Amino acid sequence: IGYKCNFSNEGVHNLKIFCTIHSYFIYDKIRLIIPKKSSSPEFKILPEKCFQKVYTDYENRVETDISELGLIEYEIEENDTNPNYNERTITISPFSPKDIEFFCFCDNTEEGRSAMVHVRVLKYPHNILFTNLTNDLFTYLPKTYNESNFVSNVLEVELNDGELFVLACELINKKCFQEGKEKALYKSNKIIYHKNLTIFKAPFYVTSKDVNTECTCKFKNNNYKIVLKPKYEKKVIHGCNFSSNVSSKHTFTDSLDISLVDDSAHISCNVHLSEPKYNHLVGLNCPGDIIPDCFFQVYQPENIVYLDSQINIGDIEYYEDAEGDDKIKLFGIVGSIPKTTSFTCICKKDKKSAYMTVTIDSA
Amino acid sequence: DIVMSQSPSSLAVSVGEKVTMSCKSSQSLFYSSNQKNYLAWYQQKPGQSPKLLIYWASTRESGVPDRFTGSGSGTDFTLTISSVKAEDLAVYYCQQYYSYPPTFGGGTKLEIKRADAAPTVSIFPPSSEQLTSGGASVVCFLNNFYPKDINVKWKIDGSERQNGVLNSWTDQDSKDSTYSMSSTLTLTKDEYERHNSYTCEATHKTSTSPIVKSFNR
Amino acid sequence: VMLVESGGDLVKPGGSLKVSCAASGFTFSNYAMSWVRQTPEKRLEWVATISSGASYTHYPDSVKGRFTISRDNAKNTLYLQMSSLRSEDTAMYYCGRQVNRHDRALDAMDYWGQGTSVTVSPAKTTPPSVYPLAPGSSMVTLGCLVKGYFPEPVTVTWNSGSLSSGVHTFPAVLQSDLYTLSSSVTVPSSTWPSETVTCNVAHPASSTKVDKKIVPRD
Ligand SMILES: *[C@@H]1O[C@H](CO)[C@@H](O[C@@H]2O[C@H](CO)[C@@H](O[C@@H]3O[C@H](CO[C@H]4O[C@H](CO)[C@@H](O)[C@H](O)[C@@H]4O)[C@@H](O)[C@H](O)[C@@H]3O)[C@H](O)[C@H]2NC(C)=O)[C@H](O)[C@H]1NC(C)=O
Ligand SMILES: *[C@@H]1O[C@H](CO)[C@@H](O[C@@H]2O[C@H](CO)[C@@H](O)[C@H](O)[C@H]2NC(C)=O)[C@H](O)[C@H]1NC(C)=O
Ligand SMILES: *[C@@H]1O[C@H](CO)[C@@H](O)[C@H](O)[C@H]1NC(C)=O
Ligand SMILES: *[C@@H]1O[C@H](CO)[C@@H](O)[C@H](O)[C@H]1NC(C)=O
Repeated sequence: IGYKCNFSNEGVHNLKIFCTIHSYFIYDKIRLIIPKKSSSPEFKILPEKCFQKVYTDYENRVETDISELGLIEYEIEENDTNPNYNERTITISPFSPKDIEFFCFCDNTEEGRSAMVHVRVLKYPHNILFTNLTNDLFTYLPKTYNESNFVSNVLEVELNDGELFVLACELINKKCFQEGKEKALYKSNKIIYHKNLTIFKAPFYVTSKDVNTECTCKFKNNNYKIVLKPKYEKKVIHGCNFSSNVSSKHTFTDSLDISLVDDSAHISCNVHLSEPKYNHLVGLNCPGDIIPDCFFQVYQPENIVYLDSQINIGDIEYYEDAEGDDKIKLFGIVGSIPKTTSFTCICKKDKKSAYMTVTIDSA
Repeated sequence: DIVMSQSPSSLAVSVGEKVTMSCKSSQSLFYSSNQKNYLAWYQQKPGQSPKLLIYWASTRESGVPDRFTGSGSGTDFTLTISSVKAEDLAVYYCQQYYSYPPTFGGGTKLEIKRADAAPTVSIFPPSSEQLTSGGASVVCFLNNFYPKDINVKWKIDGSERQNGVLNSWTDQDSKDSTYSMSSTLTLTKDEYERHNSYTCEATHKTSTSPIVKSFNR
Repeated sequence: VMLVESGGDLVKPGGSLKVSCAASGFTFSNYAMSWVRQTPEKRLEWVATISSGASYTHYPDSVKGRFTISRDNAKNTLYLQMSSLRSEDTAMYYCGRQVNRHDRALDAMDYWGQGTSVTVSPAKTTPPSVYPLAPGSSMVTLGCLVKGYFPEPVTVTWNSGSLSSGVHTFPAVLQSDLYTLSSSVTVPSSTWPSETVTCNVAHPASSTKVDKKIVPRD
């Protein structure tokens, strides 16, 4: 969602612990805490303008400016306006066609919690589809389907699992990529608008094959129309079906009706996984109160922690839905994990409490 | 909603001369940006599947001889061939793909020039087996001639009849470019013995006098 | 590249039928497919097209609703469900493949199938009646007669497919509600009647044990 590294003691990390980011994120803010007036006893940033000039290797830190690396379309604002802390920010574009990395550092005085800064950008795993109908030339040499690809002012386009759609429209069109046209809508994870250049992130888990969304952009007195639709594929959900109803659009691995068991036994529902590379969906369907907040804040195994904090993988999308009183929370995962980890979520209805433990292996 | 008027319908051309065809369009088929005419031409060889030859109304596809050349722009479209071969006796359709639905033309058959030949008539009496179960049909064969035009009339003890007649024409043969026609008069067993003289006349350009053929029971 | 069709069969006016189309020699999921039919007047007409991911589908306004296109990428098969058929719907159906050299949803068909014949007539499926044709009372010319059969087609061969010396298989014609067809062959005078003269006939959906030779009687 958003990456933040605390260099004050108010957050999780305190500065009076390192920040490593190995991800591929797209058009997002990066906040950096730095107190200056309050107290800077030899407290510096290395170099002084880190977001403008930043070194390349910790074994030999040489001076290198941002414009001499290979990054595309960035934004570096350095605000010193907040009365509590000072902020440093930068935005990342996905059009980067290489894997580049850098290092920054910070020094203290009093054994004052020295922290290290390491960030590496990844070229987007899937591919992106550009359509620059507006007259504006780009040297990115991407896949661009211009005016000609429309069949009588309409464009039908299917998206594989996890692709991005790019649309250049300097003209202001409302309800863009949020008003579906059929009975169900093609729910996107991320829709953002910079320089009115549209972006649609295709989710990995959908419900019905007949879902769609629209945008009615205009160009040279002509109303063109783009319709999105997913390449459908039904996937099982690893987890436990607790709701008694059988007519559902979701398919669970483990299943048990929590309403028909006895009150004397609070049984569990364990789930284990062991593959080299992962691409599965994990969740549960609980008719009762789900505690804690799953799956963004799962319960620690044998304490409340963040989900991404234990898996150490940025590619974790979250999906939610309900069918009457049935509450269905889940999440997807892609990529090998660093170390074998575990976590639990809990479902509770009236005088019944079931626990769903999940274990994910590294090898 | 897109009318493709093909003309002409038939086309008798010599072996090796320049042939020209047209495909009329009810609307313009040209994107100004891309500068390409949305149209395609096809070839359906006799008793075979139609195959694509020219897309964009100008360029050929991989596997098409150089003799073929598409041409035209806007609505008037022309297709020209150079040195015609012998199995090129196909029906050529032109399809549009500017807007749904993709409509097709009526096609243009390709008649081959040929040195006119006389027909080979041959009459056949009903077989003994057909007679046993209440059936009697006389089949007159005219297997090889040129050109297609021919008229066969029946004689039955002097009477001219046309009721139970049945006709079939094969298309231009790829083996020698000669046409073929079959005639059949169907009648009940009882009516067969009522008469005895049966004649299959044949009118053609090759002979001023009619080509008759008779048999008597 | 190969495209095999299947499912051609007669059906009473108003019934339904499902046909198939197999693919070979290319990646199925990368190309869009389509069907095209041909009336008895050899007039072509588009019937349905489906995209690679089987989400965007188009039909002409004449057959909307009753015809259902569908594809299964796992099996490399293309299906077309025809419902509530009419006299007009009888034709020869091909499953051509759209070209994707241009990234346009609508394009021409590079490779076509061979076709499969569907029939709408409410006529009873009747086996044929083969009769020999020999002359009574210079080169020999023999013939074979097939009358009283339904429906088309019927395959004729001479001496088990080993005779192509001037063989003419005339097209069939409809008398009332029964088809009729004949075939001819010109052989040298020396051959007949000393050589074998087998007329082989075959009929789909029906059984056909008929290899009647021509007898030179009277
Ligand atoms: C959208 O992208 C399209 C990509 O296909 C662009 O299509 C290209 O548009 C230009 C300009 O209209 C065309 O170039 C013109 O061609 C004509 C015809 O002469 C020859 O052109 C090419 C040259 O290689 C050749 O392939 C043809 O067979 C002709 O022999 C010239 O007379 C013009 O001066 C000009 O060169 C391209 O042909 C056309 N297609 C391709 C594949 O480039 C389209 O322009 C884009 N539209 C927008 C609004 O951005
Ligand atoms: C949209 O993307 C296209 C991609 O083709 C770009 O069009 C360029 O158009 C000029 C016109 O002279 C060509 O010289 C370039 O070669 C084209 N680019 C490429 C990559 O081929 C352009 O970036 C965008 N705008 C338009 C109007 O096409
Ligand atoms: C783009 O258009 C949207 C329309 O909703 C508007 O909110 C936004 O301010 C525009 N500009 C940018 C840079 O996104
Ligand atoms: C949900 O779980 C219950 C457990 O009793 C099971 O009966 C039902 O089939 C499950 N629903 C689905 C869609 O699998």
